[PDB]
Amino acid sequence: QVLEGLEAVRKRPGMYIGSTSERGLHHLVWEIVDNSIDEALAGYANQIEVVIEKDNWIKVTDNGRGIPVDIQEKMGRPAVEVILTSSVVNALSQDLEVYVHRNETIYHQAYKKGVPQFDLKEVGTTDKTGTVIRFKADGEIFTETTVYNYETLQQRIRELAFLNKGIQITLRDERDEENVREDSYHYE
Ligand SMILES: Nc1nc2ccccc2[nH]1
Ligand SMILES: [Mg+2]
Repeated sequence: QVLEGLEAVRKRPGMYIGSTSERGLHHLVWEIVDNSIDEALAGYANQIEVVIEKDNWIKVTDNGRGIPVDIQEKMGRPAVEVILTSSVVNALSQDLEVYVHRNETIYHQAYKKGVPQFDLKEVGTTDKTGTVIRFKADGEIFTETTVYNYETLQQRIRELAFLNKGIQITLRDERDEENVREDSYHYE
């Protein structure tokens, strides 16, 4: 059960993500980015964008197939809900949002500490496929710092692009609207 899983992750977060230090905070980004890379290596995505948003929200966008939304056999819930309510990133985020572009439709769900706040809802239409995940790390868990280091993200994003040639991976810092930094990596 999903609620018992959320309890277990939040009780011993370091056993899942290594630590709750600044290292563990950045690990949240890598968990999400690794899923986008998996989708690229499977043959379905080639562009990943990581944005550090105002108040240290992280937004990760990919142009994969979109996390499936079909009503699943096990849970009787949309697949995306099942997948995200078992995500360690969701459990350790005070807030998380997903937008799935799939079936020419945009689907949205939001969560707090892993708990869905409402049922998956159709919010719009689209001519693309892919997934947007936005999350705010839980300061109750990450007690040292919740502020991302641009250089730390940049170094690993550049490395990921070099290791997975053909994937365009972009990093953008929007925390200061007057001074926005972007680096874009695409190895050939
Ligand atoms: N593309 C993608 N990104 C994801 C993030 C969390 C769970 C599944 C995912 N699939
Ligand atoms: Mg994964």
